[PDB]
Amino acid sequence: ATPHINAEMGDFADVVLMPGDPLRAKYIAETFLEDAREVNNVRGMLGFTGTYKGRKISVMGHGMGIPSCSIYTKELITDFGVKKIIRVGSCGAVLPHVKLRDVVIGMGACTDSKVNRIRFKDHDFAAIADFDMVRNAVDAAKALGIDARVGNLFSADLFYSPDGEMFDVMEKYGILGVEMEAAGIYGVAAEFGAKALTICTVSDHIRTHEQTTAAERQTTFNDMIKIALESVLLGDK
Amino acid sequence: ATPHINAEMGDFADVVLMPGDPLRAKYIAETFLEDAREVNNVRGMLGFTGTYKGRKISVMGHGMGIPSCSIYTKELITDFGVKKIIRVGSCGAVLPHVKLRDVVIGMGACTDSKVNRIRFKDHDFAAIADFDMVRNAVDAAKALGIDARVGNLFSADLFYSPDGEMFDVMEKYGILGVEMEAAGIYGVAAEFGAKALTICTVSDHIRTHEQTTAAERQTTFNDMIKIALESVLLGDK
Amino acid sequence: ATPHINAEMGDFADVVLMPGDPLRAKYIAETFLEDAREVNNVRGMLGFTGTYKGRKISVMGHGMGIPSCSIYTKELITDFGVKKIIRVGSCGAVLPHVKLRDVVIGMGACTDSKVNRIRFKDHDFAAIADFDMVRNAVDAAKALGIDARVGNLFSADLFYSPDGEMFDVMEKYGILGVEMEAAGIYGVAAEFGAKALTICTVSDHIRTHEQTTAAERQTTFNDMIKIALESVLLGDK
Amino acid sequence: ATPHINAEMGDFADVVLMPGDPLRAKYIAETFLEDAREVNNVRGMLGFTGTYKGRKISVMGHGMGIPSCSIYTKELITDFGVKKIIRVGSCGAVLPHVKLRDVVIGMGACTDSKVNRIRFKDHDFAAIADFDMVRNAVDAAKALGIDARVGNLFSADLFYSPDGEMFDVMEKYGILGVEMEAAGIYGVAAEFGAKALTICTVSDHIRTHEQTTAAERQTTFNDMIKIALESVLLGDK
Amino acid sequence: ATPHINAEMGDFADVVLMPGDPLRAKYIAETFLEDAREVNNVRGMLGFTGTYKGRKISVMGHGMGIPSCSIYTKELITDFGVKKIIRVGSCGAVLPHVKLRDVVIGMGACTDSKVNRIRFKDHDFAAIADFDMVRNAVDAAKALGIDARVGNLFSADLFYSPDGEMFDVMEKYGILGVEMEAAGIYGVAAEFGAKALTICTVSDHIRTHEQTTAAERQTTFNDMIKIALESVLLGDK
Amino acid sequence: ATPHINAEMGDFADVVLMPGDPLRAKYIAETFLEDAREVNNVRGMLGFTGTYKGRKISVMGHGMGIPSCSIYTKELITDFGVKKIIRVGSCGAVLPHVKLRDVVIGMGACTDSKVNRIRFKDHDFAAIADFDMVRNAVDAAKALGIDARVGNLFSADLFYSPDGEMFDVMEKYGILGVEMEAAGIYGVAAEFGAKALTICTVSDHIRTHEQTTAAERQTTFNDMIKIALESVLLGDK
Ligand SMILES: O=c1[nH]cnc2c1ncn2[C@@H]1O[C@H](CO)[C@@H](O)[C@H]1O
Ligand SMILES: O=c1[nH]cnc2c1ncn2[C@@H]1O[C@H](CO)[C@@H](O)[C@H]1O
Ligand SMILES: O=c1[nH]cnc2c1ncn2[C@@H]1O[C@H](CO)[C@@H](O)[C@H]1O
Ligand SMILES: O=c1[nH]cnc2c1ncn2[C@@H]1O[C@H](CO)[C@@H](O)[C@H]1O
Ligand SMILES: O=c1[nH]cnc2c1ncn2[C@@H]1O[C@H](CO)[C@@H](O)[C@H]1O
Ligand SMILES: O=c1[nH]cnc2c1ncn2[C@@H]1O[C@H](CO)[C@@H](O)[C@H]1O
Repeated sequence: ATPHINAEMGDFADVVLMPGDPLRAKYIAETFLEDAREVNNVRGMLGFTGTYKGRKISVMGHGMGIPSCSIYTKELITDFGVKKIIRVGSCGAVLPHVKLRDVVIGMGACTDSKVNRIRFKDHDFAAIADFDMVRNAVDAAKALGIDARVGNLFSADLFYSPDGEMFDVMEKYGILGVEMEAAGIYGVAAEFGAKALTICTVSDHIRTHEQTTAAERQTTFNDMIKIALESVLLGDK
Repeated sequence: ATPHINAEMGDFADVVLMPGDPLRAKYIAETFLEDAREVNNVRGMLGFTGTYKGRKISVMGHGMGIPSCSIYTKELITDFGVKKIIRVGSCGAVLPHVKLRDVVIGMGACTDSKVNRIRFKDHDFAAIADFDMVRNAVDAAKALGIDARVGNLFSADLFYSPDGEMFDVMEKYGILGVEMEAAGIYGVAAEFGAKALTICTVSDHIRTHEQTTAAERQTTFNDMIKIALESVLLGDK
Repeated sequence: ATPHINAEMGDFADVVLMPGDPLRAKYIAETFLEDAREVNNVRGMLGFTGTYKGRKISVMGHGMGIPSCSIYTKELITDFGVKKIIRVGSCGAVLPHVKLRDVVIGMGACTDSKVNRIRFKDHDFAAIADFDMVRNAVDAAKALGIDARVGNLFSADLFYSPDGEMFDVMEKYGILGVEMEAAGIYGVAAEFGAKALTICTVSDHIRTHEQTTAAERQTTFNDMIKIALESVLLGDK
Repeated sequence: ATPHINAEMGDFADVVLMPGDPLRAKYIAETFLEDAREVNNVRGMLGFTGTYKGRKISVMGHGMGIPSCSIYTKELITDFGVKKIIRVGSCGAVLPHVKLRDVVIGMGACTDSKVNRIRFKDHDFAAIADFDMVRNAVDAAKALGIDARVGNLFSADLFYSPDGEMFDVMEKYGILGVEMEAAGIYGVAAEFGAKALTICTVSDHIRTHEQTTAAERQTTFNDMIKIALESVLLGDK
Repeated sequence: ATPHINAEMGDFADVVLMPGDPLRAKYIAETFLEDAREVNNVRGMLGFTGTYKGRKISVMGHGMGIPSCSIYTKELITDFGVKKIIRVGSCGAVLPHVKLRDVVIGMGACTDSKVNRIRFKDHDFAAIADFDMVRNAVDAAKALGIDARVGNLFSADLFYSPDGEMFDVMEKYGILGVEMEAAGIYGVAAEFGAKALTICTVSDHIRTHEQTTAAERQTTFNDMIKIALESVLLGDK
Repeated sequence: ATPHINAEMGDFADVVLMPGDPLRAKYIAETFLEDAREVNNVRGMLGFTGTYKGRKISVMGHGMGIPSCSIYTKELITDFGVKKIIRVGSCGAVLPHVKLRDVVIGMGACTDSKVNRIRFKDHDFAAIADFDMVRNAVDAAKALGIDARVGNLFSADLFYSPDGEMFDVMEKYGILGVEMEAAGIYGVAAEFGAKALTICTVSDHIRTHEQTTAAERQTTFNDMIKIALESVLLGDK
């Protein structure tokens, strides 16, 4: 057991899906996993392990922010033998051509956090996803008739930033979505030699936004999880 | 309702106690509050509002890390009229004379995060607590026969830092405890003109540690909450 | 003696008051101390020692700026056994709700200097005063019928800043006054294990360039000094 | 023409391969392109245009370092309508599991340069390649019986670094190769809306200073070029 | 032979003139040197050695950018016994009172590059030329009746800067010319123990946008060269 | 009259010598100036005006540290018509081949202060002296038979640095003397449009730990002064 995960080696699959909202974890276990069993409850961060098409898979939330998700991904990798981490969340878009409910894959993750500089002697570390995981997600989405956009994400430390001009800079450089964990997970994966990928759905447009229905949201959410799970099987082949 | 708090103005008291672990929120409501009612459940971050000696009080967790707690404290202050935020958590000590279970009050909070530099044009912002709240907590602790140590805390972005030499630097400068939110809350309070204070109990010694019993832990925890609640009443006088 | 102080162990009290102006120190010794004697004059930085209500006390100027005052405070602490340092100076107001002849107590000090980053491995070090000294001053002021403000000061390296944008920034985050050394003094206090406190009277206000000595300004300056002297008495108890 | 390229719109193809050595560009045009013609010679930076399997293609050197290559790529994109840039060079290995005559594809590029921070408001910008170009190269290499590595490259400003500590840091975080311009090229691609990719063969290995041209090294260099050329063909489809 | 220079100790003189353009080195060899032989052409970076007034002199291009010239100057200093390096390049003017074709002597060089911060523990290293060398150039210029301003140059990493506002900051602080190597050459001279000086010809104006043409280039460029060669002779005496 | 100088336009000459020590200014006035009158003593910062070889000259202390001298040099330049400022101070040696009492001419000044970064958009501003002024000082010195090295000085913010390793970095890069004002005076001269030069007397050795005494101080300090005063006369001719 670790400080935040009361479990033992073997309890988690070597692949873990991680949503931000802790509540989505049991939903994924009930909706997509077979023979699921609870493997964690510390701090209410519910963890599960079951199978998908025979493949062993685990799901557990990471909390909002780089610091929070850095704790969980690190422990999973160093103490539970986890080899692949797939974050499945949501993000806000700054590009006009990026629409609500679009599925985005973060091959890279920009950030305003200082965690990677602290790791990389104050130089620029390109926090990137595992290439094969990226291509797997892309191929899985096409199979499900969904066109995923691949590019850069931006991991913000402040959901409510004091300076809104940064959003224009993000748009100018092609940022596909604004979220809060990707850069942290990518840093952890590199530090402890594991693989990671972040998949997000556009939940809002940080500017001229619109609206979606609850039915629309679950459909998109279930689409993202399907893509993630099928990408794992592709990776296995 | 805000993006992370599904409630309306008036649902929260003007004073909110905030533990890290979301599970501690309902414990405080059941153990210390009268006529408590649920006011939030978004993302499982349970919020409550009741009274203590007739005083209206709310309790809700903030999650681990500066980014997470920055979201909640900001929304509470700008949308629910909250005026005082008291974080009640735990920390690790680097000073030999600081013992397990000691109660520490963070008048100031050092950090390796970039949030305040982003706010203060890349200069040094002294993230500090409200002075009166500090003195109230100190006076409340003495009344309960507890001697609280007042000083600097250090808010780490990485619970598992790559460089352990920073701990010697922290010890050398008198850091009383290592936690992960204080500097963020202090920054938020200053940005939106509210008051904040962080009270922590030493749960471990980042070096030569020992052990505590579960009974010892709850006693200390209940002591900290008592100090926090009584400090509020003192502040009211 | 030291390279900047031509005196010997014993010549100073374990408590030292420090104005920036060497002439202000002579004025203070002359006005409030009994049996005063000059104990230093190197570079014209007059230091005196005498007693206040039978309590042995010293007063010495520290020049302008962090580089200057950090040299003197460091030497007093490591070579003359000084335990407490109380800077008594003036500051410029940035907040509109703060007017001239107002006593400010610096519980914390922000800065644009790099000295504390050089000390704290490029991270954010919260330069704070000693809690007890702050409380003693608050209580002494109250006993004198004075309502002092306790908050953040801003220590600038450039009295003549090349960019006035920072004043709006300071005001936004509640800085009470702008001076030039509190952050440096708090930094050496932490580095060499001593205690310090900065008390200031508002000399001028950026919110309308106005500052003109008078009987009431001089009355307020003397009140600050009485607060400093009376606060050490409370501490002795 | 531009200040560094004495040619006209049309002289270059919408795809440009770029080695660092001007002489390597002449070698490439001569070896793989049909109907090749020199379209630039300013400052000796030879650029050529011809066709590969009937596909119009260009190849031009970009000199050493981010400052140099960023001038050329920028001019090609904004003044010659160039859409894709593929840097074909050499890199030094830092990982032991990576040996000479190894094809590396830079999905991302870390750097110690300040150019991207200057662009991204002092924050972390993840300098990444175009996903499609990466995939096309991976697939072309596979069709040639070559197993290319896809990961992070490190772009250094100093070929002769004043501190060898960074190599251990790079190795720790999995950097595949050390070169001098990939991060700069990815930055201009993002700034001016074009697509780029860096492919490298491992010239030497810091893990034992060894690098000696030979028939098998030259064979591997040609394979890289074939991968570059064949990858653009796949993209065209 | 070094990694980028195919020559042997003795092929270069103890003094070397360096324009960024290889073709300009060739022109200097043919127009000012007697019995000039080619001693290097790796990567097309032409180097020559001959005599001037019976004095052995070398001339070799160094390419564009700090990373490029850092390589060449380092190899010359450590493997070919070169003691003095004189950069003879072009630059852009920011000040209105600096006309095209004017000669500037870089006593100092500001920069936006990080190379010197990496050498100087992230502090401010004033990249300055060798005093005697500067003095020789000023006298040599007077002896030729040519005008030459002595001051600061600014070595930029991006010829196409995304921040035009900085040109206002340069102008404000009296920057004479904008080029791309000086600060790097001075850093190398200091790191490896040699002496350097940069002389520049204002080839354009950042503001007005005038680009060198006519026969103004020849005479003006030949004036820069006459100063360099002659300043060397004065140095010998 | 300015905030820190109680004088009127005309009381100071267009040239001003400035030691950090006020008492040393007094000594210069009495020992080298004819008909020397006191024109300021605010905060004890003694200023004097008299003649040397019939030339009107002023001399005033500036205190220790960049923040202190920045105030005085600025006020002199903008409110008293001062055109040239010559700092005549002491410094510590880092190089073994620099003996006590040696004279150093600061052509450039490195620093660990942030003042120039604040002026230069966080980039590298090479703080350099005025060429002519440096040249005048070198000739004046030769005319007196006194030795004087011309080079870089390092302006430190902390006389008691917590980082001794940096002394190795200074030595490595040829730093001639460690003092505390040069880089600030040069920044001010450039910001407000005046000319400056810093001449120093090696009063100690960071390494060996020797402190100025005997009659070595007098003659050596008088040699520094003779150079400054005389360099001025050469400047006039
Ligand atoms: O617009 C957005 N900005 C920043 N983070 C967002 C946004 N939309 C979704 N998230 C993601 O949701 C949580 C915060 O509500 C974070 O976990 C973040 O990854
Ligand atoms: O030793 C410690 N280091 C860092 N944070 C700690 C420590 N002990 C308690 N916390 C606190 O507990 C959570 C992390 O487990 C964070 O919320 C932090 O504030
Ligand atoms: O407006 C102000 N800005 C900065 N420092 C000030 C101001 N007013 C008073 N001081 C204080 O007075 C001296 C400078 O005159 C400095 O010692 C500083 O602490
Ligand atoms: O070990 C290496 N370190 C840095 N750059 C290298 C290395 N090996 C090849 N290059 C690449 O070759 C040129 C320099 O010779 C640069 O263009 C760089 O990209
Ligand atoms: O306006 C200018 N900005 C930046 N560098 C310049 C400018 N003019 C000449 N150079 C110089 O010429 C090459 C680039 O063409 C670089 O070597 C640089 O030193
Ligand atoms: O070793 C030294 N380190 C730093 N400053 C020095 C040293 N020696 C002389 N000064 C100079 O003297 C004053 C401080 O005593 C400062 O004004 C500084 O410029």
